[PDB]
Amino acid sequence: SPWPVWSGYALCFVPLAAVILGFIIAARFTDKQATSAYLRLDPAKAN
Amino acid sequence: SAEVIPFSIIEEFYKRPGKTLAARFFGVDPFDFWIGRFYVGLFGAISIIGIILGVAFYLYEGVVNEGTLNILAMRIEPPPVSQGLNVDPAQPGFFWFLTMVAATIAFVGWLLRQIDISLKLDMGMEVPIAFGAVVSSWITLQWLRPIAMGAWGHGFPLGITHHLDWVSNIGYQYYNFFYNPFHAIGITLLFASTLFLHMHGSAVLSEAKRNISDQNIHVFWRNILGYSIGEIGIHRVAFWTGAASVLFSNLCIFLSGTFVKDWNAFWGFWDKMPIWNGVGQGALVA
Amino acid sequence: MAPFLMAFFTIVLIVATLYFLSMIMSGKPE
Amino acid sequence: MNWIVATFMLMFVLVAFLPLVVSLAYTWVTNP
Amino acid sequence: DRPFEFRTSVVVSTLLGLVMALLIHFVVLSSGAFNWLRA
Amino acid sequence: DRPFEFRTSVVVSTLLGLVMALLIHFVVLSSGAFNWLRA
Amino acid sequence: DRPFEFRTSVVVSTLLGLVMALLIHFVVLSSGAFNWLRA
Amino acid sequence: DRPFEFRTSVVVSTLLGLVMALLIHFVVLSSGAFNWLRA
Amino acid sequence: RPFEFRTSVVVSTLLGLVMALLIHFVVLSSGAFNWLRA
Amino acid sequence: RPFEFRTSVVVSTLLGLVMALLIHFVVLSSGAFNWLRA
Amino acid sequence: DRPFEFRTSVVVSTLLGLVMALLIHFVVLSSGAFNWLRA
Amino acid sequence: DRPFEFRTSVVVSTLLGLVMALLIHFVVLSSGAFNWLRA
Amino acid sequence: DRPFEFRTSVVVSTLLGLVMALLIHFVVLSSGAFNWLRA
Amino acid sequence: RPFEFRTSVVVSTLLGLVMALLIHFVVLSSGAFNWLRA
Amino acid sequence: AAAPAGAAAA
Amino acid sequence: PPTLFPEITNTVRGRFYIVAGIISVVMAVASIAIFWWIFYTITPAPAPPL
Amino acid sequence: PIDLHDEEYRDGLEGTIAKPPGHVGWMQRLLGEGQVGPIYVGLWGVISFITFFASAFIILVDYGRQVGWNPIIYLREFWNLAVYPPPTEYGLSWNVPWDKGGAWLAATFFLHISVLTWWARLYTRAKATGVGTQLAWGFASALSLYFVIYLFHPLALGNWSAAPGHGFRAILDWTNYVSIHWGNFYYNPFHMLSIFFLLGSTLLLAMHGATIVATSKWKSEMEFTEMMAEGPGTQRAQLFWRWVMGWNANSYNIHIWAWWFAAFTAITGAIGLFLSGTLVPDWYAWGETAKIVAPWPNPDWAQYVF
Amino acid sequence: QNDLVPDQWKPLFNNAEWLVHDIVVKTIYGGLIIAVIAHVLCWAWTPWIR
Amino acid sequence: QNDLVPDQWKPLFNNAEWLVHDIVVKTIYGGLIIAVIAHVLCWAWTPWIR
Amino acid sequence: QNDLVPDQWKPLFNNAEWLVHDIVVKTIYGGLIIAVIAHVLCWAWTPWIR
Amino acid sequence: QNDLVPDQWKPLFNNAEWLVHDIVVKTIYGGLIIAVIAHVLCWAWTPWIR
Amino acid sequence: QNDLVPDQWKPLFNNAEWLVHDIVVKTIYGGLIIAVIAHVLCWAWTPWIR
Ligand code: BCL
Ligand code: BCL
Ligand code: BCL
Ligand code: BCL
Ligand code: BCL
Ligand code: BCL
Ligand SMILES: CCCCCC/C=C/CCCCCCCCCC(=O)O[C@H](COC(=O)CCCCCCCCCCCCCCC)COP(=O)(O)OC[C@@H](O)CO
Ligand SMILES: CCCCCC/C=C\CCCCCCCCCC(=O)O[C@H](COC(=O)CCCCCCCCCCCCCCC)COP(=O)(O)OC[C@@H](O)CO
Ligand SMILES: CC(C)=CCC/C(C)=C/C=C/C(C)=C/C=C/C(C)=C/C=C/C=C(C)/C=C/C=C(C)/C=C/C1=C(C)CCCC1(C)C
Ligand SMILES: CCCCCCCCO[C@@H]1[C@@H](O)[C@H](O)[C@@H](CO)O[C@H]1O
Ligand SMILES: CCCCCCCCO[C@@H]1[C@@H](O)[C@H](O)[C@@H](CO)O[C@H]1O
Ligand SMILES: [Mn+2]
Repeated sequence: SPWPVWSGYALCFVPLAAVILGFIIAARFTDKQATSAYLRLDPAKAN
Repeated sequence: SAEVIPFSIIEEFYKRPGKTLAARFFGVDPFDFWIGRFYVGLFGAISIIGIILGVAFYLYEGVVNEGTLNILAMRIEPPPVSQGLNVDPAQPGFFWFLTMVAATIAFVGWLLRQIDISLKLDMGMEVPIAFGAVVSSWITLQWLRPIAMGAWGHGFPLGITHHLDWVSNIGYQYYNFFYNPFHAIGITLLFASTLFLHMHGSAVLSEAKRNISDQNIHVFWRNILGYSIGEIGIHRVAFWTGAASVLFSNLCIFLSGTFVKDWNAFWGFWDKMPIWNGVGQGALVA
Repeated sequence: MAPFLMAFFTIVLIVATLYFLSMIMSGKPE
Repeated sequence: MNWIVATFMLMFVLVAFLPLVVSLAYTWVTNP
Repeated sequence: DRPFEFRTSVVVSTLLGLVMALLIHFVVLSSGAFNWLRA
Repeated sequence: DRPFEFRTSVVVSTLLGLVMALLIHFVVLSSGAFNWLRA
Repeated sequence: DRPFEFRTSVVVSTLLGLVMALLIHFVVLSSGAFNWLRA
Repeated sequence: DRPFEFRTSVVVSTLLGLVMALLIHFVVLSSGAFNWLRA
Repeated sequence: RPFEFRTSVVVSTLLGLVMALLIHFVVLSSGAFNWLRA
Repeated sequence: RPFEFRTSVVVSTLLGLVMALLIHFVVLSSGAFNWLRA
Repeated sequence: DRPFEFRTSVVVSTLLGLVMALLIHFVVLSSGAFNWLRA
Repeated sequence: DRPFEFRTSVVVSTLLGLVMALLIHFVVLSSGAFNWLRA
Repeated sequence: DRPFEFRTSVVVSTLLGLVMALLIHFVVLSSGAFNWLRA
Repeated sequence: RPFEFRTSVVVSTLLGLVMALLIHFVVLSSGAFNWLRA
Repeated sequence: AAAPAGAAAA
Repeated sequence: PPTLFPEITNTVRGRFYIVAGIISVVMAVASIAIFWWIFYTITPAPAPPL
Repeated sequence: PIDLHDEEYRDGLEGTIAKPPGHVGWMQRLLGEGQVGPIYVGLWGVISFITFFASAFIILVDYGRQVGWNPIIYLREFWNLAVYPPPTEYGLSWNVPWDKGGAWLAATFFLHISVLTWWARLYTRAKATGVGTQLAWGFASALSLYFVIYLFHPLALGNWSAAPGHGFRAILDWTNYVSIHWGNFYYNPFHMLSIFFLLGSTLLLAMHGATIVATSKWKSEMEFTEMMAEGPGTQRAQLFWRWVMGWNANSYNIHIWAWWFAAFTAITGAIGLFLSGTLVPDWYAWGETAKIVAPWPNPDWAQYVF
Repeated sequence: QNDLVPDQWKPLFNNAEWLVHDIVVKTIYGGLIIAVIAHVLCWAWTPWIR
Repeated sequence: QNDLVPDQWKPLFNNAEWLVHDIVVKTIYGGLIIAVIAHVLCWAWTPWIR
Repeated sequence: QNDLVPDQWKPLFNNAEWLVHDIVVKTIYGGLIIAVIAHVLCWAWTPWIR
Repeated sequence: QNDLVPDQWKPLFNNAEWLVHDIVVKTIYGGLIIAVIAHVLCWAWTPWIR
Repeated sequence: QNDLVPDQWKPLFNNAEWLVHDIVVKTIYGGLIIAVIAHVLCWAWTPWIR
């Protein structure tokens, strides 16, 4: 049979998919928080 | 003092034209603009050309010429060592050479584009230095060592699980690779980098949303270790350790096949120095 | 035949460098 | 082994160390 | 105020269901117990 | 106030459909059950 | 306003079409079912 | 106030139950004591 | 207005030089001509 | 004044120097001229 | 003023003398030219 | 004021004397020239 | 004003002299040309 | 403070010392001359 | 009110 | 004499920089050349096997 | 209500020593700070000291016994001396001769006690000042792998010789032997995850350090006050990474990335090492059954022979 | 300040730039002649096309 | 302070440091006497120079 | 302080660097003479070009 | 301060440092005498140059 | 400061550096004399150039 054993999905492919999806979602949320409106020093006066 | 700024004003304040490397060499940058969020300039086009061509060549050498759709069972391999430093379009290892050259172009373009963007924002050149360390690591692995050894077949294959076979066979050809001094220094610096990253992350997170002063963390790091480094010192240590970790491990892999053949016979001098040779008895000799 | 050509090219390089240095460093410097 | 090409490549590997050394020297000089 | 949002419940349940369905289909496919997708 | 936006629903559903289509085509091709692209 | 812009749709569609075209050409050439590029 | 919050209890109990279920299924089904999913 | 003569000169000159180098290298590597041959 | 004569002088001089070095290296390390070893 | 301090020179001289004495004793003991501590 | 304090001189001399005593004792014991602690 | 400091010159010269003396003494001992510490 | 004189003298000293050590160790381990022979 | 750390301190 | 680089050609510092660069290149080439000439002229060829 | 001066200049057991702080000049010039001391010496700190030095004394005295009480041979052979766990003929027994495994057992017990007491020290000293407890849980994540290596993997395998010896070279030998015994460790998927996280940690440390030093002209390294209002340095760092990658972060959540990337390494490594002997006795064969090994039918072996 | 420059090339050249340009073209022609001689000599040594 | 110490050594010692010094020097003298006796006994037992 | 350095070299040399320079050039000349004598002696001993 | 130091060495020494110097010089002289005696005895035992 | 230094070396040396320098040069001269004597003795024993 051309198929991997069940341990192949348990130990290899599900963790890889989890890592990729988690990286994408964490990047989305950190970039969403970073580029919002909060207290900043005015660039005109500060420089 | 401080007020709410929506980050559109901070991006539009700092955009300036023409302060890059090509703007200083030719007097103008041909591609000086922004696409979406990215800054396109010169070296931003060379890099993208290299990226596209490298991906295309890699996938053609994998899917075709090997007939496998399994991404984890490809062997994108160089020419044999009997071909020397020759390249032939009609022989195996041609799409490995094309991919290697395209990837080199992409990485050097990325480095030069980082230098450009540093120049636009009036920053220092720390990020290009730190990235150039690992770019030089790639260059010594794929260019300098194969040329010194004498063949393009001394480079590693670009397969996902199969480049780990090259690592294993090269490490066991020059057995014992653990006994390489520069290997030990590089491993020490990798472990230290991970420890320092954990320490800094913990330290900054532990004081974030609290009604405390900025001197509490110094007292914390002085009660436990007797010594607190400072705020710019920790980031300097991070930068320096990160770069040095790969700078030292370039030497080990370069000297493995050129000046040395055996890392167990390297340490044969230690027991023969006149200070302590000829002082033991049977099975404690040497 | 190789040593003669190497000598010829070395002589050409040296003469050219000396000539352009004399042209560059001509006149009273400031 | 040619021993001439090998030493040139070793020189390149050693030159790759230079920007970090310059960074340390710059930090030392600029903080009296 | 309610302990949990509706959005969190939807996300958790949907993700868990999709993962479990994929895992069970691939475990059953490679066992050889059923004559499914057999040459 | 709605829990989810329309844009996120569209993106998630479209990506899931495309990924499932690619995966099922790959599996059915590599199974060897159907003639399809045999030499 | 509106969910998506026009330019994002154009970019996504064009990129997806080009990638799929290249992938299908590579797979069909590698399959060996056609007498397409043979010495 | 109360020692613990309702949300914390729900999270801990749900995660413990799911993990225990998966672990027990793995331990029981991989022992070869029961005739399940066999060719 | 977005097109300036100097930038196009730079781009075309760079492209021509790179293409010439690439074609020379490929033709030399092919071995079809008795050029610089031992 | 779009073009500065100084810039063109510098660019052309550097290009010529780089090309001379490259052609020397390519010709010397070939089957013919064999690094002048003969 | 002074290029060197008295403390530094004393420390350096004492350390160097001790190290040299130990080194010479070790070399002479392992050379085997003299009887000295024989079994 | 003064080159060295009395405390540092005492600490250094005491430590050096102890290290030398241990080194000489162990060298004489392992040499095998004297009977001492045997068999 | 002064291109180099006197202290650094002294340090460098002294260290180089000591290192060269040790190196030459070990090379000449290892060569075997003279009797010296024989037997 | 200018750097040219100091840089030149330091690099000259280092180059001379390295060259001397390397050439001496190359000549010693070749056997062309008697020098330190048993 | 809105702070870089996700807090909204008066 | 005409020049496009008055701050380098006319000044003493620029001429010093030019001469120093030329001398540095010459010395860097010469040291390597003489070292390898000596190495290959005195080192004997390896003995062929029996 | 926390008095930092009292926290740093108190007497007694629950207090500090080295009270008049020192000062090192080169640290001041390079790292920006040079004061050394005072250091807290309270309870949970004496216990770690005493147990660590008990274990170290045992190890060094056994080194001396092995050498023969000869100081010169001791100095020559110091970097390839070790004390090894009892061999495989014994199981998990403790009735082992002192020169065949008892010393290792005693020293390892004391080492366990010392590391646990150090965790307690970190926790309590974090609470005593005004800061939170994030270093303690990072140390716990690090200690998971330590206790897998030294206590739990031998326990599941059934012998003490599955654990490393105490020596400079002995750890390298343990790494080599453990990889060789259970197939090939390159085909261990959790070893792949561990290497992913370790190399990511090194990359992220270098990136953060370089980008904070590059923008330090505008005092960007004062990350405590930058989490209340961000000035030109942080704005420039954000713009740099946005124009390079298309996305950026804060002066707050970048250190979250740091914490979690450094934490995942030890957890994945512990899981992989524990599974290594007890469930999958051979990783290359498993990878063959799982379809992740390349065929390689005609190797070019002229590369691997002198 | 550009009276020596011909009227056609006034908007591009200066007085000193014209003289430096003339020097540059003379150098280029001399170098081309030397290059032709060198190529003829190298062909007489060993032809590179057979 | 500098009262019981002799006038020559005033710039170096206190009263307390002078007392501790005296204790140390007496200890060293006793140790040296014992060491000489021990070396004579060990030589009488088995000489180490032959 | 430029009063002993000749007016030709004033932009490049200081009062102290002039003296240090002179010391360096004298050392270089002496070393060259010694090296020439050593190479003549070694050539008379055993010539390395044959 | 600089009272017992000779006027020649006043820029370099102090009273405490002068006293400690004298101690160190006497120690070195005694050590050298003992070392000379030891080397003569060891040569009389077995010469190390043959 | 530059009171004991000769007029020629005033821009280079201090008052104490001059004395330390003199000590160093005397030490070097003595070492050179001893080295010459030792090299003559060792050559008389066993010449190393044959
Ligand atoms: C019979 C063969 C095996 C065995 C195999 C299993 C397996 C397999 C399992 C158990 C589980 C249990 N076994 Mg048993 N068990 C055996 C022998 C024993 C012995 C004994 C002394 O011999 C004991 C004390 C137990 C004890 C237990 C409990 C710990 C547990 C059942 C109680 C419970 O909490 O689940 C009750 C469950 C709940 C309270 C959760 C409710 C479930 C919810 C409703 C989710 C349903 C899923 C559904 C499809 C989701 C759809 C949602 C959509 C939106 C519609 N077993 C023998 C050896 N055992 C189960 C467990 O869950 O461990 C914690 C488990 O999976
Ligand atoms: C077959 C080989 C022959 C032989 C043939 C030759 C030949 C041929 C030559 C020598 C030369 C030398 N030989 Mg011989 N030599 C032989 C055997 C020996 C043996 C030995 C034990 O066998 C020794 C010790 C030597 C030693 C020497 C040196 C005296 C000399 C190397 C010069 C040098 O190091 O400059 C390098 C050092 C520098 C460039 C630095 C100089 C600076 C000085 C030292 C002052 C520095 C301090 C000062 C403070 C500067 C610091 C500035 C700071 C920045 C502040 N030879 C055998 C017999 N030898 C060479 C020579 O040059 O003669 C003079 C030479 O040409
Ligand atoms: C004889 C066998 C070998 C040979 C063996 C050696 C050896 C061995 C050496 C040389 C060195 C030299 N050789 Mg040779 N050389 C050979 C044939 C040649 C040929 C040829 C065409 O055949 C050439 C061109 C050369 C050229 C050279 C030069 C590169 C160099 C000597 C000039 C110099 O740099 O001094 C310039 C001046 C100085 C370096 C001044 C420095 C000297 C100062 C005074 C230091 C002296 C040390 C002193 C003890 C310090 C005391 C300090 C105080 C007590 C405080 N060699 C043959 C093939 N050659 C030397 C070298 O490489 O040095 C760089 C060297 O050591
Ligand atoms: C590989 C086979 C052959 C060989 C075959 C050939 C052939 C065929 C040719 C050469 C040519 C060259 N070879 Mg060859 N060559 C060989 C061996 C050698 C050897 C040797 C060590 O033996 C040497 C020294 C050389 C040297 C040379 C050069 C003289 C020349 C390269 C031109 C150049 O550099 O333009 C680069 C320089 C520039 C582009 C300009 C830079 C300088 C300008 C003029 C002034 C500076 C301007 C600046 C802006 C001034 C402003 C002031 C600033 C402020 C400083 N060859 C071998 C033996 N060689 C070519 C030649 O002779 O043409 C003249 C040629 O045709
Ligand atoms: C381990 C060291 C202990 C200590 C253990 C002892 C012991 C034991 C004694 C003292 C004694 C004293 N200690 Mg106490 N003492 C300590 C720390 C201190 C400190 C301090 C600041 O820390 C101070 C100020 C003191 C103060 C003192 C003095 C009050 C008192 C008398 C010393 C004296 O006059 O003898 C002058 C010193 C000598 C004469 C040196 C003698 C050593 C001999 C020579 C060594 C060889 C012994 C050999 C067998 C005999 C000689 C044989 C030869 C052939 C001649 N101790 C530490 C904690 N101390 C003594 C006492 O009488 O208590 C009331 C005493 O017996
Ligand atoms: C390192 C051990 C101890 C210490 C151990 C001793 C001993 C023992 C003695 C002193 C003595 C003295 N110590 Mg104390 N002393 C120490 C620390 C100090 C400190 C300090 C601030 O650290 C100071 C200022 C002093 C000061 C002093 C003087 C007050 C006093 C007299 C010095 C002198 O004139 O004769 C010092 C002697 C010389 C300078 C010459 C002797 C050195 C010889 C030559 C070395 C070899 C000896 C060997 C037998 C050779 C002789 C025969 C040869 C063949 C000719 N010591 C340290 C802590 N000290 C002496 C004393 O109190 O009575 C006079 C004394 O005996
Ligand atoms: C074995 C392998 C397992 C892999 C699992 C990977 C895990 C993935 C999950 C990633 C976390 C998703 C977080 C979702 C919720 C965050 C919400 C948010 O935006 O959080 C913000 C910060 O988050 C932020 O930095 C964004 C989130 C934190 C930064 C990233 C943290 C992860 C660092 C690396 C860890 C794994 C990621 C990479 C894996 C290879 C703070 O904003 P608040 O002031 O609180 O906002 C209040 C309101 O506006 C509503 O929230
Ligand atoms: C190792 C494998 C190969 C490497 C693959 C590399 C490719 C992708 C990696 C990840 C890239 C995405 C990174 C973050 C996403 C960009 C963020 C973003 O969204 O940026 C967009 C920019 O992308 C734009 O134009 C479009 C930018 C160009 C995207 C397409 C680039 C493709 C590169 C070639 C890929 C290989 C092709 C090989 C063919 C076989 C625009 O956003 P806006 O709506 O304007 O934003 C709203 C405002 O806040 C700012 O304007
Ligand atoms: C192991 C084995 C052997 C098998 C596994 C078994 C298994 C677990 C199966 C699981 C199956 C699942 C989960 C299937 C899911 C299918 C989906 C989500 C389809 C979505 C379609 C989405 C569609 C059509 C989206 C269309 C989008 C359009 C037309 C968008 C149009 C537009 C938008 C929004 C913006 C701009 C304007 C425009 C008109 C262009
Ligand atoms: C930038 C470096 C490009 C590659 C440098 C190598 C030049 C190729 O030149 C090679 C020689 O190096 C080689 O000796 C023989 C056969 O091995 O064939 C030649 O083509
Ligand atoms: C807290 C640690 C858990 C304790 C686990 C105990 C495992 C006991 O396992 C023992 C072996 O270790 C022993 O060698 C043989 C002797 O016949 O008998 C077994 O029971
Ligand atoms: Mn930080």
